[PDB]
Amino acid sequence: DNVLTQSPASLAVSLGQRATISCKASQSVDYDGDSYMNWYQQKPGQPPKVFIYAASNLESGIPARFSGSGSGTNFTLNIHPVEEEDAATYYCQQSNEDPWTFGGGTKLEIKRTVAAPSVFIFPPSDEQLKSGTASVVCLLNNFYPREAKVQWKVDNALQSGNSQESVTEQDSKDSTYSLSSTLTLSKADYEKHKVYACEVTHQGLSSPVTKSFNR
Amino acid sequence: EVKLVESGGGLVQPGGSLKLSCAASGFTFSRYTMSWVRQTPEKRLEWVAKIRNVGGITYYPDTVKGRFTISRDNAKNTLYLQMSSLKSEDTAMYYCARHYYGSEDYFDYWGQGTTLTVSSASTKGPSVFPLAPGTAALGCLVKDYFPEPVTVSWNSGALTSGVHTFPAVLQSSGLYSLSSVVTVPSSSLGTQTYICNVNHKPSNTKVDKKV
Ligand SMILES: *[C@@H]1O[C@H](CO)[C@@H](O)[C@H](O)[C@H]1NC(C)=O
Repeated sequence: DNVLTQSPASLAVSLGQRATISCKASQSVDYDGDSYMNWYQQKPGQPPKVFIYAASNLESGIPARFSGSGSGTNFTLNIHPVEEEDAATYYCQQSNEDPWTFGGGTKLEIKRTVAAPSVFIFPPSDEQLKSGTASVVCLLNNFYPREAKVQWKVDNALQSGNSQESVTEQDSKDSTYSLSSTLTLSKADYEKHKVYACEVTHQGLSSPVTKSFNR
Repeated sequence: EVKLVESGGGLVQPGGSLKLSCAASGFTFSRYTMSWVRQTPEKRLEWVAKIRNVGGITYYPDTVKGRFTISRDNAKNTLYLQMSSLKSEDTAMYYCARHYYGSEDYFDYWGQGTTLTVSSASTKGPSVFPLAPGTAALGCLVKDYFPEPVTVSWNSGALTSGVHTFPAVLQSSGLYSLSSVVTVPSSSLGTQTYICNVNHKPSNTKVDKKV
């Protein structure tokens, strides 16, 4: 197979600046004066969409800030100047020989000014506690950059091993993220304690923010 | 308007078989070369099968040759993928894709995908719990389901502003969980009704939960 390797695997670019994504093929995709490398954009929940075909041709309907170059085994996608809506994963794909093959994708993150999370805490519902399990949820809403520290405290004691986090894809309009942290306890354990607290450290916060409730 | 709509995906035991369908509309289907392309949980895209607009000529990668059969019914505008001796590594979202007319050298249209899961694990429907509430936040916890995916809307699709549905997380149990949240004016809490609508097609689960 013609194995395609993309670099970098992820890239962060400031608004208005240039994104450059590379794709290297293990054998040449040139045939009779053209180079059969395509580029697709993919956003979450959608199929990929072709932006560039045969190395350097824009598909109809694509903005002018996208362009493709290269030949043989070496190809580049350029985006300049990047906009918020360009946050996405980009894939190269060769069509010179069967089997058609895809690169592994490059995720493009659009850099923006720091934005602090709005923090919310949710106790477990009565319904769930009936099942013998308590899930306590902490929400960090519409922040940038993605790096954030979320610590759970129970009667002021630090928790470890009993939470999981999930993060949204970057927003196509305002380049922020949101994050959930779920703390999972047994009912018995949950009822042993009074104060449940989520403490959030983030670059946008003048100091750590704690949201809490009493059971 | 060109449209491709995949159907037929589901949960299958290893070694099992399943047939996917793609309904095509808005173009002369018989004139086009068509492929199936899949996307693994790791987000890797893999071309799976191709059928030309001539001779019923079919092509496959060695990973599925002998196990997968692509076919077409031009009179019914339908593309098919029959899969047999299924393996865990076949788990993926399966897309129907149209080749650009003439040179056929790129995919110019795709469907929305249908999900195939190859696993010995049982189907499990989700439990839906409320996350009860300047701005207020509220939501729904969709917990302990298999397999992916689940769909979540609010007030039947009328409420989309401020909605974040988080990517599912795999728990150590092998079951998935996710939350969906929405922010609203804390004054609207008294008057407005908020319902999360959860669909888990593999288990035939449709739930509406008032928060
Ligand atoms: C491939 O292209 C990029 C720029 O287009 C360049 O940095 C790199 O040196 C090229 N590789 C080779 C082997 O020419």
